[PDB]
Amino acid sequence: PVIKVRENEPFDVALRRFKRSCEKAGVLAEVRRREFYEKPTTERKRAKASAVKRHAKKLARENARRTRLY
Amino acid sequence: RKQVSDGVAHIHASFNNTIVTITDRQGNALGWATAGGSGFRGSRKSTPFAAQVAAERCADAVKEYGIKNLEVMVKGPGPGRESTIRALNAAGFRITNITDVTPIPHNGCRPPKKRRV
Amino acid sequence: PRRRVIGQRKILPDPKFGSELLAKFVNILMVDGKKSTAESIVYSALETLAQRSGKSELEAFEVALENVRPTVEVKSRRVGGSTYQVPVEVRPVRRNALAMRWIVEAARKRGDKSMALRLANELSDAAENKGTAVKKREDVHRMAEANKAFAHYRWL
Amino acid sequence: RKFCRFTAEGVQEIDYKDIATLKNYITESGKIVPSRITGTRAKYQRQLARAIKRARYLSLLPYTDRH
RNA sequence: AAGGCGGCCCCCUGGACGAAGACUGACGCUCAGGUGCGAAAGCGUGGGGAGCAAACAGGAUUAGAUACCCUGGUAGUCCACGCCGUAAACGAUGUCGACUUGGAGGUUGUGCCCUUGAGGCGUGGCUUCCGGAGCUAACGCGUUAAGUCGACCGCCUGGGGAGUACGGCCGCAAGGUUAAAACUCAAAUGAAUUGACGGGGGCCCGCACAAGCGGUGGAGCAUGUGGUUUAAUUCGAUGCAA
RNA sequence: GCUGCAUGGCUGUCGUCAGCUCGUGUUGUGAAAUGUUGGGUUAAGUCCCGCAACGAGCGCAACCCUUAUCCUUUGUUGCCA
Ligand SMILES: [Mg+2]
Ligand SMILES: [Mg+2]
Ligand SMILES: [Mg+2]
Ligand SMILES: [Mg+2]
Ligand SMILES: [Mg+2]
Ligand SMILES: [Mg+2]
Ligand SMILES: [Mg+2]
Ligand SMILES: [Mg+2]
Ligand SMILES: [Mg+2]
Ligand SMILES: [Mg+2]
Ligand SMILES: [Mg+2]
Ligand SMILES: [Mg+2]
Ligand SMILES: [Mg+2]
Ligand SMILES: [Mg+2]
Ligand SMILES: [Mg+2]
Ligand SMILES: [Mg+2]
Ligand SMILES: [Mg+2]
Ligand SMILES: [Mg+2]
Ligand SMILES: [Mg+2]
Ligand SMILES: [Mg+2]
Ligand SMILES: [Mg+2]
Repeated sequence: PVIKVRENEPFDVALRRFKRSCEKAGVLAEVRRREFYEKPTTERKRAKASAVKRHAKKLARENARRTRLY
Repeated sequence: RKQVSDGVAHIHASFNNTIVTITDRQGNALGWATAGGSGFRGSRKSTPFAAQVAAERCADAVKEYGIKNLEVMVKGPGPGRESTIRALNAAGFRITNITDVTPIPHNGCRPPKKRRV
Repeated sequence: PRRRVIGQRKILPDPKFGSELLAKFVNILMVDGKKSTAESIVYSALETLAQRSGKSELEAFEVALENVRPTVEVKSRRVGGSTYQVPVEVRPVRRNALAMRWIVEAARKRGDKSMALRLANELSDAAENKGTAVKKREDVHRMAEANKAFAHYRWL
Repeated sequence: RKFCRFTAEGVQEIDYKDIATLKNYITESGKIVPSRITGTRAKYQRQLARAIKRARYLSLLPYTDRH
């Protein structure tokens, strides 16, 4: 998040590095998470839904690879 | 009045209003501006244009101090935490540093209950 | 527009000089389905400039066109709920189209003895670049400079 | 594609005193990288987490990017 | 074991699994009563109290709003020691044992192979996903069975009444546990199918928007409707579709 | 004279939107499903490929009218090289 201006660095690329570092640290995401209190049931349920969807998309990738269309 | 030529701007952009405050190195506030002060009401303050208009008015309120080099400390998740940057840049300041100063708790204290709108 | 993409429409070129631009200019100047009078005034305007500037009036209208043709535009959009005037580069088929349109209403607000005379003065004053057309083009340039702050908004 | 680094050389615990192979698993913001991206084995990532926590306790390594 | 357990360190301590042996010699499984543990909320006494937040107050919203939204806010949440013994305490799936085709992972051991190596072959424990036979009303389960079987325990007998009354036991209370009957209906119910609907979603099309031109809404008049008036102001057509 | 909320006939509407079905076969204990889904494409359930589906029908399209070109036939009341 802390960025220093190097030599031959215009404001354009300076702000781009700022923004890119913002996602990499993820700071905006974690602020939105703590914006509201979430129940242990709720994080467990959301993570379980996330896990099943990642896994479902995972094997759907191989099934689409192994199937033949037209 | 007192000419020092170097300061730091602070951009606290909440989800509803953004506030810009240029201060000296050790934190004595030189000037400030805000979206509500710029003359907007309701969601108009939240819009990044409000943040855009607030940055010129906060630079042209410190312009009597002769400041040209300044850092920027960006805090808050609200929209307009990118608009004020180039707004200040356009006003004519040689941006020295950019630093994200948003407070991320290491999961201490309890947030308010979810809004059931 | 939504399903099948199509190209531009071909317009019969200018008969007296062989240009496509003069025909399109006079067509957009045409109002209320009157091209007969439109042809008369466009010929009169070009010949006044022919006697004023060099004999080849082709280049005089060309230079009066280029100094007012816009290469950057202002487009209103809403992505996240805020009004964005995104500036975009415009392709030349629209560049010259928007330039001559503005000239059309620029002449109307001139308010000279006749419509033919005011077009002639407008096209001449654009050649020296002191014209209200250049005024409008400097006006769009300042707001375009202003929109460079919007230039990095959503849907760049 | 990616293979764990500490599997190549026999390591009995991750040493907290080390700063080599600790600074690289910390990111620019001071956070510590997941096994997902750094391609390391779950056997050592628990030890790596413990090692980083010990090091930042003793101020060899920083908690955050600022301090 | 379940409830549950998340900074790092130290002290005390339980279980699990793997390798190669040694040893005891059926010492085993299950379990009515009984005992112990048992989220959150709650109760007692004494602390503590930043954040959050029942109650309560005010402001909005609304026909009303004892709510949803906002600003505040006490109990409680935190600690010590007792009590409570209830949860969608769920895998809605008792414990123990044996047998029955496979495949990909995760996690933790362990024997080997030119150990060359940032390489493979075996063997265990635990754990997710898919699926075969089979089973199932179907959905589905499928070696971690809801398959094939044995041991024992718990429980069920139409929907309401009702997990209520009374009695007993436990509790400071809140209440918990055991647990009916009269009366009433011809259903209640599970899974799945076709539609219809959703203030559900994804994609595609249309002058639907966008890009343009010209308008209406401003003026006058014509015309229809509403309203009003009158003896009647004939009757029908009222979202787009008057 | 009343009831279109008893009706026939007729009409508006989504909307000329592209859908609505059947036979045989197969699947399911069965209601039913499949066909009709999917990759594209089209103005279109239009077409193609795949596909336990193979075909078929009503709709789409085509046939009807007009306009855009030419040839032949008759020339007045129409035409004049
Ligand atoms: Mg408690
Ligand atoms: Mg208490
Ligand atoms: Mg509240
Ligand atoms: Mg539980
Ligand atoms: Mg119970
Ligand atoms: Mg149960
Ligand atoms: Mg037992
Ligand atoms: Mg299965
Ligand atoms: Mg009771
Ligand atoms: Mg009017
Ligand atoms: Mg009717
Ligand atoms: Mg059939
Ligand atoms: Mg059959
Ligand atoms: Mg259909
Ligand atoms: Mg069907
Ligand atoms: Mg179907
Ligand atoms: Mg298709
Ligand atoms: Mg059609
Ligand atoms: Mg068809
Ligand atoms: Mg087909
Ligand atoms: Mg047709």
